[PDB]
Amino acid sequence: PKEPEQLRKLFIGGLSFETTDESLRSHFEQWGTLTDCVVMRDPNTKRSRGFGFVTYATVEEVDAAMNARPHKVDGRVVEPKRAVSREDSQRPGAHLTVKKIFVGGIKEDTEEHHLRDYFEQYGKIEVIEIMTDRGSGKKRGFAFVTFDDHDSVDKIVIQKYHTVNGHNCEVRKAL
Ligand SMILES: CC(=O)Nc1cc(C)[nH]n1
Repeated sequence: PKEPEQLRKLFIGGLSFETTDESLRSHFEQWGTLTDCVVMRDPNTKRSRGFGFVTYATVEEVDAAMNARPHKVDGRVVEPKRAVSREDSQRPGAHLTVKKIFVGGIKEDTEEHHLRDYFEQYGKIEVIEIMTDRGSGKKRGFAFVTFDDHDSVDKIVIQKYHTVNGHNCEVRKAL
C-alpha cells in the first residue's frame, strides 16, 4: 500500500547549473530508492533552471534525506523542501516555509510538557507558548510551537491527525 507520491517528493532548490539528472540521482540515492529524479531545464537552451525534484520510494526515505541536510550537491549547498501537498488557495503551488505551528483544541488541562513530549519527535523545539487570557490568565486552549527548522512543521502539517493529552488537535502553519 504505497504512500501517495506527493508525500514522497522533495523539491531541490539552489542547484548548481552543472547538476544533471544523473548527478542529482547519485547524490540522493544515498538515502533511499529514487523512483524519480529530474533537473528542470529551459525548453530551448537546455540550461538548468537551478532546481529539480527527487521522489523516494517511501516517506521514511524522505525523512532520512532531510535528516542528512545540509546537502552539498556538485559543490553547492542546496535547499530541499517537501512538496506542497496542501496549497494556500491564494498562492497556488507556493511553499509556506515557516518554523512555527498553531496547535488548537488543547483546552485548559494541556501543559508545556504534553506538547514538548509529543512535538519533540518531529524536530528541535525552541519555543512553546501556551496562550492565556490577557485579563484573567486562564488558558485559552491553544498554543504555538516554534522549531529550529521548517521540515518539522512540514512533517507535522501533512499528518491527518494529532493527539496530544488525549485531545484531537487542530494544527496549522503559523505566521
Ligand atoms: C502552503 C504549504 O506550504 N503547503 C504544504 C507544504 C507541505 C509539505 N504540504 N503542504
